[PDB]
Amino acid sequence: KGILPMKESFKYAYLVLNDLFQEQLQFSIIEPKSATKEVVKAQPLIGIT
Amino acid sequence: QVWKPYDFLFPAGRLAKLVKVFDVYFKNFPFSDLLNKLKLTEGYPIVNLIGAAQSNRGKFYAGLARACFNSEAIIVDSAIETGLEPYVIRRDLKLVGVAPENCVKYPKINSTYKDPYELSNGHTHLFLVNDKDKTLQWSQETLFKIQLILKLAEGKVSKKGPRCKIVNVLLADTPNYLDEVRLAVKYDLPIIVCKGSHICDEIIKNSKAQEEEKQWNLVDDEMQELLQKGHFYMLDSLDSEDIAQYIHFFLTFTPY
Repeated sequence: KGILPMKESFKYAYLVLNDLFQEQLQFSIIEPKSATKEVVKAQPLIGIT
Repeated sequence: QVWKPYDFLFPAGRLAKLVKVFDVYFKNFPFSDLLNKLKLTEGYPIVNLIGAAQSNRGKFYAGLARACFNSEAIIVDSAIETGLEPYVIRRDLKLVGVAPENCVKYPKINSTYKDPYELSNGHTHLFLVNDKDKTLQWSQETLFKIQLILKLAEGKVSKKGPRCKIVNVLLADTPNYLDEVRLAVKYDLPIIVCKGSHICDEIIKNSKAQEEEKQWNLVDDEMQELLQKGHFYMLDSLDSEDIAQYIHFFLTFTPY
């Protein structure tokens, strides 16, 4: 969302650190954020008779 | 004896360690012996809450407690109810309260009415500070609180290493924040200004405003000078993930 008031230099340093931790330790220092996607699915009009 | 430890049982609550300090102005206070007796001998990351009181920040405190759990950080506050307590209890976090003994009340057993200055269940360690005359007021404990925080972050002198990181979280839900901010700036400690109090909301709003549009109605002139001299970071969010990310960042890295 661009809400973190961070200098770009620190943003790149943090990403490089995260990639290093993900390769070496299989862990991310970045917290996962949820992305909600509206999907349109088909449902049959089963008549509630 | 300048201090005396006790076991303190909260009514319907957890067992805490309570330490009475009989003279807060005692020269060379023996923090090493105190912390050894409490088994607080490792270096811990510290999150210091400045002006913590009861507030509508529920989910924000859940995020703060999560970041403190993942970093093994000790939370330090003013020993009164804040709304952090449920998250601290569930995660077995160390919550350290520092208050003047005369300004806080002991919780009553089966009391239908909670006093806002009652000691809150969830504190694992309580430091009740006194002067010789037992006349200590709020803000007068602040020097002891910061010296305790610095010693908790250093740990045992035999561990040749840098102290653990300390971050201050300015909540300003109480008006008595100024002396603690003055000391935090003096020790070159980072301060996160968190949304949700009138004082913090004014600071955040003025940090985004151009200099000509700055309106200070609640913030004293001394605090305006401290904002220019100290390392202040504005958090314009009450989201649990945003505060967790800020705390985790400042406990791991010093950006200045």
